[PDB]
Amino acid sequence: MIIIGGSATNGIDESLSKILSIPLVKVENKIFPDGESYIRVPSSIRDEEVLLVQTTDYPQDKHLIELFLIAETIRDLGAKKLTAIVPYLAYSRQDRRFKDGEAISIKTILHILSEVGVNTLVVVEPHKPEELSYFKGELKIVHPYHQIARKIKEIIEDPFILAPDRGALDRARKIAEEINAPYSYIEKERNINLKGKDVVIIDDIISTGGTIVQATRLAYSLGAKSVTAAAIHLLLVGGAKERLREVGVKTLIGTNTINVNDKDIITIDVSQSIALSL
Amino acid sequence: MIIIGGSATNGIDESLSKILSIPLVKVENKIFPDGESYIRVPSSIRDEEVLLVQTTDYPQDKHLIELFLIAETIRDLGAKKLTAIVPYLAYSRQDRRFKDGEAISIKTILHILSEVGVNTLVVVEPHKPEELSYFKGELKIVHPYHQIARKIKEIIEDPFILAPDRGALDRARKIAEEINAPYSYIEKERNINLKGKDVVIIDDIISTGGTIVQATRLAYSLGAKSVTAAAIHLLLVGGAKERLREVGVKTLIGTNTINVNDKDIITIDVSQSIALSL
Ligand SMILES: Nc1ncnc2c1ncn2[C@@H]1O[C@H](COP(=O)(O)O)[C@@H](O)[C@H]1O
Ligand SMILES: Nc1ncnc2c1ncn2[C@@H]1O[C@H](COP(=O)(O)O)[C@@H](O)[C@H]1O
Repeated sequence: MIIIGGSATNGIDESLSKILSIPLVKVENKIFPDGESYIRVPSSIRDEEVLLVQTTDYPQDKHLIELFLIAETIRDLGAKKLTAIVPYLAYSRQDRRFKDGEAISIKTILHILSEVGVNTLVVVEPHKPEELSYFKGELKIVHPYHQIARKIKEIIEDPFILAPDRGALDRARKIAEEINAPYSYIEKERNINLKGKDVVIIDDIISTGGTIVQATRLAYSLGAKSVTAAAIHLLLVGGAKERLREVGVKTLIGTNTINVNDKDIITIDVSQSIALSL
Repeated sequence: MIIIGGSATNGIDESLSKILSIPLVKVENKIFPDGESYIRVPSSIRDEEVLLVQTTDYPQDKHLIELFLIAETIRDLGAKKLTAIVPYLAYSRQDRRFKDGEAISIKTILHILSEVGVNTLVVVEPHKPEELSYFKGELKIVHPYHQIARKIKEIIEDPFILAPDRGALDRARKIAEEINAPYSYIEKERNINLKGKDVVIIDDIISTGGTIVQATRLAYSLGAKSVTAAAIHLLLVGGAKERLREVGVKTLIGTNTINVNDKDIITIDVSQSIALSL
């Protein structure tokens, strides 16, 4: 077994190397003046079992195409098994045809990964885990809930765990139950004793921050002592970070499935969670 | 039969509609705040034969992923046959493994297009036509030589046609012979009566413009009255346009397999050449 780090690992390839004590081989990668990607897999692999680490955060399209290229190269170079660890899988929000003739993006991406030679696919908090049925090989989903629980407990004195919609309830519950905290969810259509408590709003993804902002209102208008926001994938887009500080979200918790900053942001390294699931 | 225009047609979908008198359906496409692509195929297609127009010029990776998404959607929507007209095919320069463990990018791209549902692939001046053997369906290569010949004859009084390397010779010969002009090629290693003639340097692609600049020297140092440069794919990168004016390339001739400008650049619409080859 060896670990091959793609063009987009967020330290995950290196820390997985320590944790598992497996040798680490880094993919050579540059950008032509064209704009196109150069990809070279710099070792022998002849009969090795490979753990490819390639996340597909921004830029999603280039990182995806780089993933495709690296993957075929690896299968071409003799590898015995390809395991693709893609922390943030792109085009996940596109689950189905919301209107007729819309593309089911995640289907295409997944089909493409079977072709191209990926045997086992490992993903952290897929937006909706049924999605991954499209992938023909073996699936290993990673829910880094314990690591998020542990962090919340360190940072938050008297936590109430609030999920922004029914979608996020299962995740809130499993996180809150491990830390024996109270939990609830906001009910779109037309517990609650979060009065005076330190609320933590947890979602899988935070892009614009719209759902989290609407949720931060209800919280304060219900006696929230403070509001903290947490997601596995922090794809903060344009306003986001500021749009949240303005509504009074003090702290931001995310993980390294994505690339980020540090005025804040509390970044959990989810390699430990990924290692278990291997 | 119908024509579906992707997110990147350069008028080619529209003019192919006139030329062939086939109805034109445009793909709905936007960019999420994410960065990700939205793709919707807005008509019925149930049993239609489709002509998809998607070029893959910059940004190559997004356009490729958009191509993949649109393609599967079309096959999913019932279409009887998918013909993908991709004027400029990206990752063409990556023909083979120039070093061990390099990716054969074009192989991956092509394999991906077979999977995904493309039956027939139509390409204009592929960098090297053996490349396309990797594609499993039917191939239609388009060499728009007659349209380039016609244009040269309109604009250039007393043309000499110069190919920058032996690679570009076949193309120079076929273009020059149709216009009964003299032709030659520059010989790397360590006719020629272009003395006093209006030289036209023809290549498949112009990126940085390096090969064209070295060739413009020999020309002037051999009595060239003037130098014009022509390529099918004008991917002018950074300096390029200026780097050429400086060495005295007066005129630039390209085609609409790519998107461009017009201080210059003489742009041939190669839809007519694509139509023949259908
Ligand atoms: N990358 C993206 N960014 C923003 N919205 C998206 C994205 N992908 C899909 N959507 C839309 O989000 C809606 C689903 O909501 P949700 O998946 O809960 O955010 C669908 O109507 C999609 O069209
Ligand atoms: N998009 C690109 N831009 C610039 N050079 C490239 C590109 N793709 C491949 N190459 C390199 O160009 C060399 C082949 O030369 P040519 O194909 O004649 O330009 C190979 O060694 C490739 O590594």
